[PDB]
Parts: sequence; C-alpha cells; structure tokens
Amino acid sequence: FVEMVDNLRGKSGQGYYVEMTVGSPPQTLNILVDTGSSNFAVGAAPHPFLHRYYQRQLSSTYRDLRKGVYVPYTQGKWEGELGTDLVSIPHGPNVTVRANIAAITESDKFFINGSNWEGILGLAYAEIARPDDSLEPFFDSLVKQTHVPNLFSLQLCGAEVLASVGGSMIIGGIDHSLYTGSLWYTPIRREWYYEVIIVRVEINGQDLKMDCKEYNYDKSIVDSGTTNLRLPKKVFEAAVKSIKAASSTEKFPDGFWLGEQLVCWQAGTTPWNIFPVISLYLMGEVTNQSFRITILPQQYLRPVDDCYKFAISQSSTGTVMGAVIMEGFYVVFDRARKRIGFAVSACHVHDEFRTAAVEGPFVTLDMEDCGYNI
Ligand SMILES: N#Cc1cccnc1N1CC[C@]2(c3ccc(F)cc3F)N=C(N)O[C@@H]2C1
Repeated sequence: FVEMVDNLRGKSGQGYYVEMTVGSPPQTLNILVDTGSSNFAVGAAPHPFLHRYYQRQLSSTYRDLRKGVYVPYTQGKWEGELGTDLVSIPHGPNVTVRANIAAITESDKFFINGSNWEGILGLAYAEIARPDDSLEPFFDSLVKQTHVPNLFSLQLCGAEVLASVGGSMIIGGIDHSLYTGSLWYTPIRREWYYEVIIVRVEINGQDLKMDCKEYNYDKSIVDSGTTNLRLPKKVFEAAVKSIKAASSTEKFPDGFWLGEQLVCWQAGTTPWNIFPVISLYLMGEVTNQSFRITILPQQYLRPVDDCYKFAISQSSTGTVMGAVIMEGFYVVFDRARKRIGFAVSACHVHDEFRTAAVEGPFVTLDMEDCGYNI
C-alpha cells in the first residue's frame, strides 16, 4: 500500500482528486474522488476552467456506446456521451480496467475555477448512476475485471491561493499505518449512496435530545465530494444555537453562521477553546450499540490574519458527512461486508487540550427506528 499513500491532492473546499490515465496511449487527468455519486465522468471538450480534457479520438481503445446522458444537479448540470475505455490509477493498484466513461461535452456551473481536476470518479453504487442502474460504475468494473478486493479506504488530511490539502485513497485494502486505536464499523443501510444511521448528536457533551429519526431525515450519507457537514434544518438550527452559546464570549455576524462570511483572528491567535466539540454517534453493527466520532473546531472551521469559514450548513436532503467530517478520520468503505469503518487518522487535527476521537460502544434503545423506510 506504500505506493498509494499520499496519492490525493486538492484545494480547500474544492475536493480531493486522484491522478488517473484514460485511453491508449494514456491521457493524464486529475479526477475528483466522490463517494456521493456513481458516474465516472470527464471533461471531453474545451471549457474556460479546464486546462486539459479527454480526447476520445486520440485513444485507440475507445469504444462508443452510442448513448447520450444528461445530468442535472440542483445548482449545475452536465451532458455527455457514453463510451468505454481503458483506465488506470498510476498511484493505485497495478491494474487496468475497461470502464464506462461519460465524456462531458457541455456543462453549466459544474467545473470549478482553479480546482485542478478535470473529471469525477463516482464511487457509490449503480442504483444512483445515470442514465440508470445498468451503467456499471467504475469500482464495480474494477472488482469484476481484476482480483482487487471489494473495498477502499480514504484518509483525507485537509489543512494568496486556497490552501493545498492531501490524503490517501487505498484501493483493495486497509493500511494500518494510516490510523491509530480501534476501527469501529457502522452498517451500510442501503447500497445506493453510502447510507448510514446517526442515533445521537452532542455539542460539547450536551445531547441535542431529538428523536433520532430527525438526524436521518430523509437520509444520512458519507460523501467525500461535499465539503461541509450538512444537517437537516431542525438539527442545524439546534446545532448552531448550541455552538453560538459555547462561543458567546465572542460575537460573529449572521453571515458567518450562514457559512457565507469569513472570520479572522491575528495569526496564531485563533481561540479554538471557545468552540465546542461535536459528537456524532453512528449505529453499531450490534443492534442497540453505537460509537461516536468527535470532531474539533479545527475541522468545522475551514481556513480560507487566519481566516475561517463555518463549514456546517443546512440541508433539505438529509445529513451529509462531508470532507470536513472525514478529515478527522481514516474511513473504510468495506463494500464486501456492507459496512463503513472509522478510526482516528494519523493526520487528525489536535491541539494540546483536545483531539478527534472514535469511541465505543455506547448503548441506546431502538435505533432501527432511527431510519427512513424507503
Ligand atoms: N449523486 C448525486 C447527486 C444527486 C442530487 C444532487 N446532487 C448530487 N451530487 C452529485 C455531484 C456532486 C458534485 C461534485 C462536484 C462538483 F463540482 C459538482 C457536484 F454537483 N458530488 C457530490 N458528492 O455532491 C454533488 C451533487
């Protein structure tokens, strides 16, 4: 796994990408690692924010599928042409896969200015692929065509220009040098998104005391392709109220709490201690058990004087455990056993007083009733 360590790079708030090659001879592209989607899709035509793109005509191994695809998001969109080609990950497993590729020919508000990536690697399941679930996602193809074990793990490390970030994507195994302490597993509730169940939330040790259904309304997912911790309205409001109280020693504009305005202190004078830790308790493999991941202000205040943006925001599509949550931790996407594991990362954030943590078990009653019945 030594060759896969530190194979991720990115800019703060713009996602983590891995280097891939597509076609014969290999075309080098940087590809966003995205556990929140299921299409392998790459820019395939000129764009203002693209410094390179996939040129199908230069590839001897490209095969046209004679099928179009249109993919709208809430904020942006892209359309493209479906095909197959040979794909490799230079700092990944020593294998080559014939994968589905959506060649993006037109897009609106999709590509990010300065992000340094040219495509997206959807690592989630076929159920949410476009145009439909018959378009085998990349990881499925990799596992079927090669001997690579059905799992991958992500260590995202995070912290003029936006700060550069790094991490590792370990494909086909778990690298023990990348974490400390125990690995705790939460079940994948359904193979579509990487859906999980949160049973309890605490802010500075204080229970938010909501019906746990609220935490997973209408779902909760683990998503490397989203920056923030996104929370359902009711939970978000209770969360900020508590965070505001803990830090009321100082006062910030509404725009900060809205995740819009930045907030700065003199360099090195960031008062971390006035901000509370946040504990998310995830359902255990055992029915009435859970374990908690505890995250520090260092994670949910994202650097952009030292200037920070509040990286927790309101959602209407359920909880999203985005990059800022994942950054504390080594995260194992154990598809083979339908579970996601968390452990304290070798690159976790910590000051002399507090530290990110993964701790269990804690015993709770009725947590199957915490979900959303499809
Ligand atoms: N599936 C789905 C899905 C379903 C409904 C709404 N959104 C989805 N997401 C998939 C694309 C996405 C993304 C990534 C990068 C980027 F520049 C833009 C971008 F929209 N990736 C994630 N993880 O969330 C984003 C929206």
